[PDB]
Amino acid sequence: PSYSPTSPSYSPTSPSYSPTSPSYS
Amino acid sequence: KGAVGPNNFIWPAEDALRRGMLAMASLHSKEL
Amino acid sequence: PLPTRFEVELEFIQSLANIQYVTYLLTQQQIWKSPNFKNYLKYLEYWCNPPYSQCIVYPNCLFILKLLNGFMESALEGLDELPKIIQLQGPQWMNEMVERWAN
Amino acid sequence: YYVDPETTYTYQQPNPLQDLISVYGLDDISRQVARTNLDGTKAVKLRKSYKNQIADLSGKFSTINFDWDLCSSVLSQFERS
Amino acid sequence: SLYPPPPPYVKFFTQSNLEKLPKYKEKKAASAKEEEITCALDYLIPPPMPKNQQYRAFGSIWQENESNYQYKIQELRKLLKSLLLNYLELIGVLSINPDMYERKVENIRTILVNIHHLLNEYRQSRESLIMLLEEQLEYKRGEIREIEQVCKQVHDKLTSIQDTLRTGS
Amino acid sequence: RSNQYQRGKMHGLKQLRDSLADKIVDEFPELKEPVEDIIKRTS
Repeated sequence: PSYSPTSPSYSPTSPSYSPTSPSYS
Repeated sequence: KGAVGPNNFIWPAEDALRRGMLAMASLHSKEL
Repeated sequence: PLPTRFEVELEFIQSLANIQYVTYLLTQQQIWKSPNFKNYLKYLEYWCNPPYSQCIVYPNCLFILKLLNGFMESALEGLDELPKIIQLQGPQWMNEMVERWAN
Repeated sequence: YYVDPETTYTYQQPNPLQDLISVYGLDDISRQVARTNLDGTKAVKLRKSYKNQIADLSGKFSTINFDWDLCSSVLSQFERS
Repeated sequence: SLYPPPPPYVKFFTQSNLEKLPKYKEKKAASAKEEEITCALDYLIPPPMPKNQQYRAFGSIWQENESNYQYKIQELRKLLKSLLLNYLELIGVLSINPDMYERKVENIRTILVNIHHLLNEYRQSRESLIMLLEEQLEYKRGEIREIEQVCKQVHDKLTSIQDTLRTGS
Repeated sequence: RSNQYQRGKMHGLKQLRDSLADKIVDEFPELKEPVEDIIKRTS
């Protein structure tokens, strides 16, 4: 079968690096 | 929640800072 | 007319309360690397006394800058944890602000 | 506060409570094309359009600068050909 | 961008400027015996409070023992009675001649608006101070009274024990 | 149908304001005098 599933390695603490710039109208 | 009421927020409004004169002051920082 | 330095410094202090603003400011390397910004942050500390404190609009930044003060001896590292930690510690920090003011 | 004895409002004319049909003697046409007669029976059969107003005239309506003399002469020449 | 740039003067003040600030302000005070920016060190000098004691922002202006109200009460009561009377007259207008009903509607609102004005002078911070005052006062009295009650009951128990042991002697 | 609706709503409004005037006179006698004038202002 499946020997072992993968442990949840989520990193919500990661801040992300989305560039924000086109806000001014 | 869906009705954006002006001049009453828990935190400072981004639109308030955009409409604040500090924006043009930074734009006119050369004139300073 | 051109606003005075009072208005711009007060608006900067009140905008420091935003978590998005703090995350953006700490995202850039040269903002924290340059000692000028932290020197200005320590200069801003003198607004915690009256009558200057009467002119503030959001008292939360009063601790945030102080929290930012702690950031100079805690490290950048911890930037990722900033939103989670502020969301988690909002209750007790609001309680201590109330104790400092409302009592 | 707003009680002004000098401010008087008159009755709206004509009064909707009264029989507005008979105010100006306007009952003749209403009786002529009334839905039912005085006894409640149907007076005439009712329909939609103007077709039955031309049935008396002869015909089968199943589905419903200028020189006149010169044109008449042209038509006469065309018909005679 | 979304985030406005930092203020410009922030970048002028290094650690050397901070450490040389005392001698700079001493020299400035000696010389002195809108502020023109003749030196880069001028901003660290605390800004002076405006003489008008006013601050403008976003189009809006900003600037002792707690550290005939009956006239207002009767005015409010007569205003409420007149408001009810005007509501009755306005609904009668709607009943008979509603076409001009609005002619009274805003009028009634003015009275309501006046009611709001009548609230403005009555504004309540002192009343909140009073209510908090009595709640913590009564709480501390309750705590105090239970303290002497419990210590007195302990003392009574001790005296009863002393009598009991004296009887057993 | 519109005329019948108009007449019925007129009768309803008339009874509404009659009852309201009667009760305002009852529990508030001091305002009784203007209320009748209100009728004079309406009727």
